[PDB]
Amino acid sequence: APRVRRSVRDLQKRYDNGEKKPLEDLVRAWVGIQALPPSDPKSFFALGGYHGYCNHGNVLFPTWHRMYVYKLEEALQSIVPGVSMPFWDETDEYTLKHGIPSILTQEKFELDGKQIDNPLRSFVLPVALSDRNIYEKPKGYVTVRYPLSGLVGTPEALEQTKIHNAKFPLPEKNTELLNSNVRAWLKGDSPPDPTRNGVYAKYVRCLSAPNYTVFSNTTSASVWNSSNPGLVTPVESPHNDIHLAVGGFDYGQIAGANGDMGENNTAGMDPIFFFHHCNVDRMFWVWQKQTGHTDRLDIIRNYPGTNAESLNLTTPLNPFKKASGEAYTSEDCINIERQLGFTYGPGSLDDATPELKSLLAVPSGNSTKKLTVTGIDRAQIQGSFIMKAYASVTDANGKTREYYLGHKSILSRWNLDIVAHFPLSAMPADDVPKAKFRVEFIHRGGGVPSAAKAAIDKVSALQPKFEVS
Ligand SMILES: [Cu+2]
Ligand SMILES: [Cu+2]
Ligand SMILES: [O]
Repeated sequence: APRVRRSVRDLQKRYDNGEKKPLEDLVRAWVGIQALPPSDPKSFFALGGYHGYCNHGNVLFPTWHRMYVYKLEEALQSIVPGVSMPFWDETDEYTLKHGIPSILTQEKFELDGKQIDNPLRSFVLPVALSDRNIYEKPKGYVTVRYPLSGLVGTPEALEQTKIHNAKFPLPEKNTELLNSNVRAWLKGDSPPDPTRNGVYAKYVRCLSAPNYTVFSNTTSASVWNSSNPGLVTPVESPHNDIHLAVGGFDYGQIAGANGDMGENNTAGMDPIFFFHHCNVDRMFWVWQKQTGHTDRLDIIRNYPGTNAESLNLTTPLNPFKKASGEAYTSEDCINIERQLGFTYGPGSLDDATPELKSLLAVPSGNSTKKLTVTGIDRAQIQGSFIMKAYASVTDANGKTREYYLGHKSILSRWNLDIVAHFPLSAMPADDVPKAKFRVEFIHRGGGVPSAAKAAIDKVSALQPKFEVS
C-alpha cells in the first residue's frame, strides 16, 4: 500500500470544503521541521543546506533529487507520521491561468487557535551562511522570491537590496507579479494559449526523450542534439526555467530581483524548492511509466554527462544513507512503488495525447531544421542567465521580419564551453538561408552596481558562432 503524493491544489480543494486536517498536518510538519535545531539532520536547515554533494548537468541529476525529496519527506514524517510531500503541478490548468497555489504564497495560516506565519512561504535562517561575499547570508535572513531581492552579503548589496525592495512594499501585489511572471514563462509569451517556446512545451517535450541519459540532464541532451537529427529536451531544462522565474528573471538586460530559487547557492532553503522538485520527480516517474522504464534504466557508457569516476547506477548519492549506513544508489530508487513505498496522484501530462503533438508540430510552410549556437564561455559569467535566440530576415526591398526562436535557462551559482540548440520551426523554410541569427543574454550583471561594468562588458564581448544543420 504505497502512500500517495497529491497535488497541493488538491489539499486546498479539501480545505475549501471544511476538510482541513490534510493541509494542517502538512503545515504542522513544516513548522516542525523548520524548528528543529540546525545540528538535527532532519532539520529544514540541515536538509536545505545539503544542496548549496548535489548533482546537476549529469546523469544522477534526477535520482539524486528523487532521493532528496524522499529525505525531506522522511524528516516531515518524524513530526507527523504518514504524511506525504505534495507536488506543485506547474503544468496544470490552474497554474497556467493563475500561477502558484496560494497556500505556497499566503502570509499567514490558521493552525490550532493561532494565526502563524506560513512556513511554506519562506524560511528564517537559524544560523548564518558565511565562510569568515554577496551570496552570503546572516542569521535571521528571510528567503525571498520575485520580485524581491535577497543579495545581502556586503554593505553595498544590502543597500541596493533595500532600495530594490522598497519599490515593492505590498505582499498582495508582489504575489500578483510573481503569479504573472510564472504564467508568462509557462505560456512562452504575454499571458491559456500555450506556445511551442514556454516551459509548458519544454515539459511536454522532455517526456518524448528517447533514453534515460538524454532525459536526465542538459549536458547529455546538448551533445545528443549536436549529433542526432531533431530536438531532445532533458527534464533539467524546464526545471531550470522554473528556478529562474521564481528566483528573479522576467520572461518579457539585467535581472535585479535576486531570489534564493534563482541560484544553486541557497535555492534549497526556500520550501517551494521542494514543491517544485516533487513535481520534477513526478515528470520523471511519468516518463518512466510512458516509456516502460519503471524497473530498468540504462546509462550510455562514456557519454557526456556520465562523469564528474564514471557515474553509473551503483554510484552513491551522498549524503543520503539507508538505516544500514549504506549510501543510497540510483539502483535503490528506480521504482518508487516497489522500492520507496509511494506513488504519484493524478496530474497534468500523465497521458500521451494527440493534442500534445499538435503543439510541437512544425506548422506547414515552416522549417524542420535546427540552429546550433557555440563559442560561449560561461566560466566568466557569474550567476544564472537566459540565452534568447532570434532570426531577422531582410526582405526583397528593405523589410525586416524578426523571428523569436526560443530560450535556454542556465541555472548556475555565485562563486565550461556551452552549446545551445534552437528549433527554427517559427520561420518559413524559404527564409532560413536568408537569415541573420543572434542571441540576447539576460543576466545578473555582477549583482551589485560595483561589478555591473565588468559583467556587462564580458557579456558584450561574447562571440557566438552559428550553424544550421
Ligand atoms: Cu538541484
Ligand atoms: Cu532544482
Ligand atoms: O537544482
